Amino acid sequence: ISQSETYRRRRQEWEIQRNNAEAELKQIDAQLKSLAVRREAAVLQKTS
Amino acid sequence: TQFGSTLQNIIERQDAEALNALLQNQAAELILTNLSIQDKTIEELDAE
Repeated sequence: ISQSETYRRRRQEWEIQRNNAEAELKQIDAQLKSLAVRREAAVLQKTS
Repeated sequence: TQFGSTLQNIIERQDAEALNALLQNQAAELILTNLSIQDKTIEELDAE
């Protein structure tokens, strides 16, 4: 039982860490989107 | 000769006025472009 729980606890740490990486993959994507908007504004500056 | 110098002044003024009209027209064009830029600027903040 202790060894089985030991494995469950180990897994929980991995779960948190994959979730950390998963969150980064959504924040970074949002960052790519705000960058894309910025680029478009920069294009309008070229236009002006 | 007085009609001459008078006509000359009229011409110079006619052209000066055409120039101010040109400049104000141009100013409007730049303002409109700048508004598009400010709109993108807000979208960027919304993306942030």
